[PDB]
Amino acid sequence: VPSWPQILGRLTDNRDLARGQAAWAMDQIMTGNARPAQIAAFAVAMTMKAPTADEVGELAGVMLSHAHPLPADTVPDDAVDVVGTGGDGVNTVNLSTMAAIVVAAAGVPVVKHGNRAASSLSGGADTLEALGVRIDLGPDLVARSLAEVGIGFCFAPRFHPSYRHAAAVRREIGVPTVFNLLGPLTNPARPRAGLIGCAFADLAEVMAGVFAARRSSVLVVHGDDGLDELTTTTTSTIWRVAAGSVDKLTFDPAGFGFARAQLDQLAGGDAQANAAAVRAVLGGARGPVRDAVVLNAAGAIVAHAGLSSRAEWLPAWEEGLRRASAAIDTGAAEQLLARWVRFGRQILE
Amino acid sequence: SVPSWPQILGRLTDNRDLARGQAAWAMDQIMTGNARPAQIAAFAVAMTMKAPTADEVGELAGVMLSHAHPLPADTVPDDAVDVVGTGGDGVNTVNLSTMAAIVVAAAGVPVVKHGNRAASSLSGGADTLEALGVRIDLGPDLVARSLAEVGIGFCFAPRFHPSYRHAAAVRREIGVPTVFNLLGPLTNPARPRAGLIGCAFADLAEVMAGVFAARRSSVLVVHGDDGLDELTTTTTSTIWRVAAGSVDKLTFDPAGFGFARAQLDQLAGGDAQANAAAVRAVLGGARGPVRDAVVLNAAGAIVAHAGLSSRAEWLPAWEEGLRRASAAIDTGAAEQLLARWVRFGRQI
Ligand SMILES: O=P(O)(O)OC[C@H]1O[C@H](OP(=O)(O)OP(=O)(O)O)[C@H](O)[C@@H]1O
Ligand SMILES: O=P(O)(O)OC[C@H]1O[C@H](OP(=O)(O)OP(=O)(O)O)[C@H](O)[C@@H]1O
Ligand SMILES: Nc1cccc(F)c1C(=O)O
Ligand SMILES: Nc1cccc(F)c1C(=O)O
Ligand SMILES: Nc1cccc(F)c1C(=O)O
Ligand SMILES: Nc1cccc(F)c1C(=O)O
Ligand SMILES: [Mg+2]
Ligand SMILES: [Mg+2]
Ligand SMILES: [Mg+2]
Ligand SMILES: [Mg+2]
Repeated sequence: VPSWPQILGRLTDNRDLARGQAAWAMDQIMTGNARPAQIAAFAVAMTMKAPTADEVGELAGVMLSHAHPLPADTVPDDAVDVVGTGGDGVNTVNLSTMAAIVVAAAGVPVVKHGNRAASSLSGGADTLEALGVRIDLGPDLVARSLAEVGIGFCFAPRFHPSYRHAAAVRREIGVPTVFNLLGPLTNPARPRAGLIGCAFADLAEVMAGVFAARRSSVLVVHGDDGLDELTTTTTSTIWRVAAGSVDKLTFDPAGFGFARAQLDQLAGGDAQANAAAVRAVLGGARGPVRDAVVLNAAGAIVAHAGLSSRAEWLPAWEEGLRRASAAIDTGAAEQLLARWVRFGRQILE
Repeated sequence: SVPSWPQILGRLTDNRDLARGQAAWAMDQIMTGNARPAQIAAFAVAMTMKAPTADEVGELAGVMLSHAHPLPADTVPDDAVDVVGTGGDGVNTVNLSTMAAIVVAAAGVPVVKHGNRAASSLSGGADTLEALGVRIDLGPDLVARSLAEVGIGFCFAPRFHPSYRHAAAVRREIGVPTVFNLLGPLTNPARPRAGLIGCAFADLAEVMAGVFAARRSSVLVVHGDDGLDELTTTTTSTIWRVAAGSVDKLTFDPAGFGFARAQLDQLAGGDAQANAAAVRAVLGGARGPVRDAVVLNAAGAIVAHAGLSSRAEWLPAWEEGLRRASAAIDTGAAEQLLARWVRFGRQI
């Protein structure tokens, strides 16, 4: 007999839910049957109890069942995502977006999930728009983009219309909850690999567990400086997901020859400013922004390799970094962005 | 800084006590209709799971009182008493507080009871009073008249706390008990200085006591060790005795006064008509477990009242309370007082 008092009562007692209860809650939420107060109570109670991977897996699985899918046979078997929770409160250039472009230019199909900024000045989606990339595409056109360009972008509001009740509650309460994990977990193209950033150190393990239950090849990452990206300012924590199991590691880019950068060297601005930062890096400019992009691109490439994993860790990273650097320095990344802008401009005719 | 929902909710979800004034800010937003239902719910739940402090709950109740309809000046005696609990004990008993309150008034102590309809039980104190023919819908002036002419008044919470309607609605939508469930007993709009106050939630009783301590009330905050938000007859109770700005926690055992141990099912209630029939039976002199529980709680309230003009010590105060409560039933005074109260309400 599932109900709000039962489920909320269990969470406020600090108990894990019974199997199916989180799914019931998410069903209510996604059908418009949960009142805002119920949505908010659930989000908060789940957060303070401390969600489990099974619970979050139920939320994401129900959410995905309401999402628009891409057409059959349009997503390569080895597609990767590069995306994080956001919410790190540091306001950097768009590292996941830049890395995605480089990764795609290295020959790895990228189907990227994303959204506008929530607290930062310019999110991935905003910066893409400033670059001339069409972010508003439906399933058929993202699929075509992936085939013709090597990359596609699923704009979350376009693909998850039924999440609008939850999204509004998220904005009303302001505080991060378990719902902040759902974007990265609900890419509607379901790529099987990814580099997934998590701003909340205490939730990164749960997100890893959800990918492990899917048998995805993923690195869930949290910079030890608070970034929802692999950082160059210090070490990072990586939850490596492979063969359905999770493995926690401390990662140090110094071991690959990266100098320690400062956070302000990665600082972003508005969409225009961040668009110019993308153009600078793809044009081959050296410096801390390139270093961070290359590092994160390599991470995604390593996750992709893990789909066919012989893959010793250190060699995988070495080849990842080399591939990312070549993708920029051959001009391929700059050319890929231009091809992507061109594709969007062809849609009119 | 400037207060905001993200700041306050963030602090609670980080498991931190709020800064002084933050709970009051939140409660004022809620009471003025400025908070969204999602914000109200997040706050209620986050405060509950953090574990609210006495200072925070005092801010909530104090803000809530500032928006209530007061009784007119000089109409509540200095030594008026309340008998009321959080409810939510999940046992669905007869209306023990309400019966006790009638008995207490009939013993000659002024009573101004705060109450409400049932939330999760079949018949709450207001429902039962209504079924008895007592008027539950009176405003400030007529409650004051009831108190002067009958020696008892009932403040119906929705009538005295209109601005609580947004919080009340959220409470009903989410169902789960929260810190808001403490607020009824803490916000009697007549502000009596004594009380027997039941708490269904063992972990929060102390918090409720802390709030009363900062008011210089004389209050017994009680939790039956079987879970009742009343002094129980089935086992011991925990009492947080509040007076002179301090709290004296103790374990209470009515077997020390010769009460036989009862079973919870012997105190079981029903619908409004059934619970009204139980009131009439007790007030008519019927002996048994229900009477015993009524007499115990009535004495408890009389003890709280004695703690105002505090001549008497704990034990003798209890012995006198039990005598007065028993006598109020056996001499017909309680039955007579209820008839008088019903009469008052019908004379407009
Ligand atoms: O405003 P915030 O809550 O801080 O979030 C900043 C951005 O990070 C996330 O995207 P993603 O990782 O795709 O973009 P990036 O290129 O900015 O890393 C999120 O969807 C936002 O676009
Ligand atoms: O439905 P529940 O949430 O369980 O609450 C039952 C009753 O308990 C409280 O009252 P009070 O102590 O005034 O009344 P009673 O003890 O006479 O029932 C509350 O105002 C309800 O009327
Ligand atoms: N912000 C959102 C993210 C994913 C899906 C959505 F419908 C929204 C939204 O409605 O704003
Ligand atoms: N942070 C996100 C990443 C991918 C998709 C999304 F909807 C979001 C989001 O939090 O809005
Ligand atoms: N249920 C209530 C309790 C106290 C004050 C109120 F306004 C209500 C209500 O609106 O239902
Ligand atoms: N439980 C209560 C006690 C006194 C006044 C009230 F409004 C309530 C209530 O919870 O509604
Ligand atoms: Mg990112
Ligand atoms: Mg980031
Ligand atoms: Mg009671
Ligand atoms: Mg009770």
